[PDB]
Amino acid sequence: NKKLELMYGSLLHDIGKIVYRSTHSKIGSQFLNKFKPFQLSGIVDSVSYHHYKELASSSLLDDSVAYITYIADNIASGFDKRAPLASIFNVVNSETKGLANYTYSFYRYPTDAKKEYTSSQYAALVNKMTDDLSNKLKVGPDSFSSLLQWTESLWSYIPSSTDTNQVMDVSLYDHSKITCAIASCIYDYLTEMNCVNYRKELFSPYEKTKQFYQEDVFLLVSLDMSGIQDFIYNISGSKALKSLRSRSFYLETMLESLVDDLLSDLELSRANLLYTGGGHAYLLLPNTERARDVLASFEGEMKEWFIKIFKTDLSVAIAYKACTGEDLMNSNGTYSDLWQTVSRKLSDKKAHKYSLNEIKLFNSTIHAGTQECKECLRSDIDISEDSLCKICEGIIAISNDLRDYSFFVVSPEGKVPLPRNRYLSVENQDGAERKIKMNKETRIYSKNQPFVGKQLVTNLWMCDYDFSTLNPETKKQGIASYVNREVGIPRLGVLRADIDNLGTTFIKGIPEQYRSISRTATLSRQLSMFFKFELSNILKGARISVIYSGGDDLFLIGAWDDVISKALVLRKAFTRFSAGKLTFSAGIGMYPVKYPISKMASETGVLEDLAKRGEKNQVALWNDSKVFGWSQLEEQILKEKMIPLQEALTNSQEHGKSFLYKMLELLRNEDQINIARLAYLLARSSLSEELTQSIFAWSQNKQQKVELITAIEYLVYQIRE
Amino acid sequence: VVKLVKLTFKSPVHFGMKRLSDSNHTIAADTLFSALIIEALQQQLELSHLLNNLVITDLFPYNKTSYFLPKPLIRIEGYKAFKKLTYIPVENYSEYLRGEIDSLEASKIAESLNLGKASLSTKVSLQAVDHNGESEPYSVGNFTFYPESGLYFLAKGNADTIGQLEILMHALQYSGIGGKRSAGYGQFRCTIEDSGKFDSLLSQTGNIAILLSSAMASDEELVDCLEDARYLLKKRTGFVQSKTYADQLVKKKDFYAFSAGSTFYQKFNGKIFDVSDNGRHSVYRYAKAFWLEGKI
Amino acid sequence: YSKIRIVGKIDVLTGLHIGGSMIGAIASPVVRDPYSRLPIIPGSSIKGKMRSLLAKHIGQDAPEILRLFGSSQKGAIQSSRLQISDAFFSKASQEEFDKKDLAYTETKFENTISRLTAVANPRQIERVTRGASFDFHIIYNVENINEVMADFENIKTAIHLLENDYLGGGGTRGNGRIRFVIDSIDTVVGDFDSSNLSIK
Ligand SMILES: Nc1ncnc2c1ncn2[C@@H]1O[C@H](COP(=O)(O)OP(=O)(O)NP(=O)(O)O)[C@@H](O)[C@H]1O
Ligand SMILES: [Mg+2]
Repeated sequence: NKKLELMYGSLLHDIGKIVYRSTHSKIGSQFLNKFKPFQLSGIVDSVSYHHYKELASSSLLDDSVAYITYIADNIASGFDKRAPLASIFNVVNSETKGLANYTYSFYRYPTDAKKEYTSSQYAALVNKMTDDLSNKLKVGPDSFSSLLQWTESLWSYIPSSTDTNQVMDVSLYDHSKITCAIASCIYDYLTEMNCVNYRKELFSPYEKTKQFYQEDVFLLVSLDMSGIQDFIYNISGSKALKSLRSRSFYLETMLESLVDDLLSDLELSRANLLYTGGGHAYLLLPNTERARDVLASFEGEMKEWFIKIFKTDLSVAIAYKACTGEDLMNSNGTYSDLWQTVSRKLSDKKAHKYSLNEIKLFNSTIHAGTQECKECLRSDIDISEDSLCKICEGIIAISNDLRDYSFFVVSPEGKVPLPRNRYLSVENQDGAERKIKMNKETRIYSKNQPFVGKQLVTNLWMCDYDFSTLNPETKKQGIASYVNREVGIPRLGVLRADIDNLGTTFIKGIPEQYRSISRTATLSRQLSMFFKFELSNILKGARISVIYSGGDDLFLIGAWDDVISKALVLRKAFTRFSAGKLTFSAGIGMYPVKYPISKMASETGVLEDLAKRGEKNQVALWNDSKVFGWSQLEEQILKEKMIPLQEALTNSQEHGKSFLYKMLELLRNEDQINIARLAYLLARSSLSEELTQSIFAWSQNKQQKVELITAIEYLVYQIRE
Repeated sequence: VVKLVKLTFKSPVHFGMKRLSDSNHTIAADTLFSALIIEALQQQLELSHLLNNLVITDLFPYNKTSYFLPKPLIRIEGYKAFKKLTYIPVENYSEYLRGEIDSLEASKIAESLNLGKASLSTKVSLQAVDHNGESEPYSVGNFTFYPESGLYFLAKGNADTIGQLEILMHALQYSGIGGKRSAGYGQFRCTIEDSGKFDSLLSQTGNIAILLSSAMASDEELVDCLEDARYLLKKRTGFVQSKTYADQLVKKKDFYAFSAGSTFYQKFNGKIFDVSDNGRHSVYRYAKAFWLEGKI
Repeated sequence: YSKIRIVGKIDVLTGLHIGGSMIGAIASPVVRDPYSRLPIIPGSSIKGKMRSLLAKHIGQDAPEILRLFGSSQKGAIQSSRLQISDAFFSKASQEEFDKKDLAYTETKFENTISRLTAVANPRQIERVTRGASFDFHIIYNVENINEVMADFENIKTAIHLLENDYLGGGGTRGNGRIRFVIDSIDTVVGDFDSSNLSIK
């Protein structure tokens, strides 16, 4: 209908920028008119007249969606063509760390060098867009999600504004998506207000445009899942690892389904979903009475569903706050206050999480329930002979399929329950097509597939790196193939990492002058893509299985040396991608292969908690005594001490592990006399003079003796038979 | 007659959560009341006093310096420090209610809690080994309290009920509380006396009322109490611990009770809830409400 | 209902390694109090060892064993009469070890000569040092007065066996010899008389 044309135009209003850099509206209209499906009047008028000057001279019908697109572009925004895309982290924490100059080259990292996008690259993007629009993409109510995915895949690193005076953090994709969301919200609001003539109250009086900016027409709606971390670890060891890989992903996919259901009830696309983090989903909705009724009905339905399925184990609380165009444009400094109000309402919803009838139904149990499942420990639901609940069995069955296949299907029949009387399952492309054909209105989520072309498919980033699955034999072995080492101690390293002060970074990392929906959405997208896609890129050849990777939390089990090395590499790549600014603290633990997964997870979590304690950006390696900085562990231990010791031990034909263990005993004795005995041992050792002096100096001083002990332990672990 | 009962635990205690491996610092009022009922059954004391005139409070940490109360669920204007914060000393309770406590003070209070150290003992069963089998490992969580720290609870009741409580607690010192009792856990010594500080604190009138025990209102008073209420519906459940209930161990009916520290603008008198179905005797789940008034 | 308190000491005649890490260090550290770090004897270990020894003596499915050490069988739910608390490193022994500056636990180096390659695999097992005394506290529950004499005779037999059979650890290789000293036997709860009752 008209809304579909408006969304297509708003998402493509600045498509003229790409062809112009290879104006923003005069050429975009011609480019879209080149393609017949996009030649619709609603789309081309929206593209051509989204600028104020063109709208002034536009010969419209006073009810065209062009005015809505123009005002949406004005709200979203509120001249070197070769200017690159500046990284969001340039302004993030600019008050403390500083204002960097990192820019994206034409997943990619900001490089900090002076790069200019050549017109040849823009022309290549132009022909890519032409090929996708002319043949692959199409105009349809169900095909707009494909358009959004295509825009995300192409314009993710194209500057929204070529103007070099203002910052270029917001990409073209982010700006277009925010403009589409704002246009959809404003269209719904005007339809609710029976605004037959758009021009009268939108464009023709400038003062009335300002009033519409001051008019409360949008809704910042945050829905948060509570009980996530408990639910993931509410397991018994029997298949804990599988459940650990599944439940988190489950609580991911279910969450996505949630927002889609909401976006299905409001007839809005994924563009209105501002950003989804770990269990949180922030969306921009219209302020229509229908929108609020839909929000209330959705909240009631989802509370009922979660009470029916997970009882009090899991819950979803959704709170909304009305806002004006000024709030989204950060004028008067109310944007941060707007999100504060939204989160305050969310917390108030969390406090009174259940109603009277729901509590009474909770306490009005009929029977004891006799047998109970091992994981969920619930007897109300029917329990199978294997002592596994239906949801628990579905999660366990999902684990392997989600690890192997790539197409999640929200089908009427499937593996694990999902909100609107559907079940999530994991199949391949053919299975997804069959599920679509057998049952209509079945959602398909493609894992790590930026490819556009499937109309009923939404991309869903999820890190599923598992080195054991590369070979069928190693997949059958499981984590036991990681300790299959001909050299080195057979052990499993468990890494659990969390970003330090990420909540504060989203709250107050961005300065007031740079606060906007677009920039925060860009930051959320980059963080999610780093911890879903780039995390998988970093761990490429390592013997590591990523059990889960949320918005900030990461938990992966692999080979101990591989886990430590990839933790260091991940820290380096996080520094590169965040350009300083954000840091993360981790805990690394070494366990036997047959050590229980729950015990490894708990001990590694304790190590990570200790690493967070006091100074952040720290890794707690092995014992609690060995909490070290990232640079300290990477260079001051492995490079400074471990590698020279390895060189000496491999080169010396009269030395071996016995000398290393004697050194270790002397260093760990801590009797103030063993320094002299270590000197005597080194003197008789016939080692390198420089290395001997270095070892003696490290031993004589604290904060370096412990590092030398760590290096020796790492070396002797490495050179095990 | 309000009586503060302090418990110093000679041995580490389980106080397990839904998992045997899981260990909790404290126990709710229902667990302690079930222990008291079991003791009364053993000591052949009448249960009418406990069921009617006895109102107890969730066991709470106390250190060498201060006694700790659960964090009231009130609106606060560094929220993470408050969220991680769980227990507030008695003197700081009024300040927290007024809102004078800030994020740094909240973190300092959370660090001030020196209740004890939580560990996970690893044990085995050799029962199968004799029968041509293999040892079965398991884990028992435990919480070793620091020597000056322990768990205290306030009990309000009639003088006869207070004396019966004294006898029951004297027997429970050797019976023990929590999980894996009679297997090396739960042994404690209790001292019961009148507490001036708590007698003064309880004798307060405030706009808000804070639950000091895991409680749940009756269906008639829930409609009145639930309005404008910030609470935490904690799931209380488990298996029946008795010899005469059934030939085999049977789970109690699942119960959901307002956690300690939940704030209700209108008080409700809790009820002893029967969570026993198709059993030879009744299983009492203590949901009687111990209230502390405060101004916010 | 009567409760009989049995407080005494467990004297480590030979290094006790209950057990339950870093390279070139103790791979089997004894259980310790998580705060005080003092080695302790879990009440589970004492209860299980006594139950196994008494089961061998009686022969567990025996009614005496089930009543003494608890039973959860279908139709047979019996509260354990013997509540054996964890034995803690006694303060007197702690002072004796602080004098002369002796560690509470010794690191015993052992190895493993194989039958195939004759190579030795080394282990460093921690053992509570010989001469250490653990304060053990046990509570007996008088469910039936008529059964008290038989139950205490069974406890005496179990204690005699445990004085002859090692406590938890590799006791067949010497680690875990203990001796029981019964300091007192009192009836903390009830009117029962324990003067005639003797554990040893
Ligand atoms: N699916 C997931 N897998 C792993 N970690 C997750 C997942 N979802 C969220 N998280 C992380 O878990 C933390 C918060 O989870 P959660 O348990 O939902 O706390 P919460 O949102 O405050 N709800 P609650 O704790 O009950 O008040 C954050 O660090 C998230 O990044
Ligand atoms: Mg976090």
